Amino acid sequence: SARRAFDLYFVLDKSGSVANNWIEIYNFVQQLAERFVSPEMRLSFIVFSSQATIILPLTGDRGKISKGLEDLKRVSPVGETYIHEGLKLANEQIQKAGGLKTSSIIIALTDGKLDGLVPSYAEKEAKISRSLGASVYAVGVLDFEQAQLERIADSKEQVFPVKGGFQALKGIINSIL
Ligand SMILES: [Cl-]
Ligand SMILES: [Mg+2]
Repeated sequence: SARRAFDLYFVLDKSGSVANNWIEIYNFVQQLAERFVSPEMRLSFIVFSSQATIILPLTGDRGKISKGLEDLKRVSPVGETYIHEGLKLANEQIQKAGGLKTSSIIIALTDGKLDGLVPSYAEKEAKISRSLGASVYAVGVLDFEQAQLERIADSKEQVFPVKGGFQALKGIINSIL
């Protein structure tokens, strides 16, 4: 089919710094998983704090997606911000699904407040994402670090604030196309 199939990987920050704004991260994902969820699309739900976890493996089944959203709702944000581990679990599923032979999109929800080695590990891991043929988007939360999100996303054009709401979602939907 001329219609391009898309694999969407949500890499969600569940650290302590976003604990009071976790509803904003869930709302964005819940809105995106229904407003722009055409057939032949597949989604994955990944969260990260001090450890990364695949809450929803890559699937297009509407039932498992719905149950993945229910699991995101019960998430208790706490811990460090190891976004490279979250990106790494997306890269593992991308390579498994076919790597360069897939059309994979990574959407990271975070405040970009990284510490220690995570800035370099996150930038390196995102380059692995781009080497696998994936397009990386960064959706900033709270008073997010714009410069940090630009060094992770493909460009400043792929960095958007979550406060933009439906307009920001639409901008990301039009950007994916
Ligand atoms: Cl934190
Ligand atoms: Mg954080």
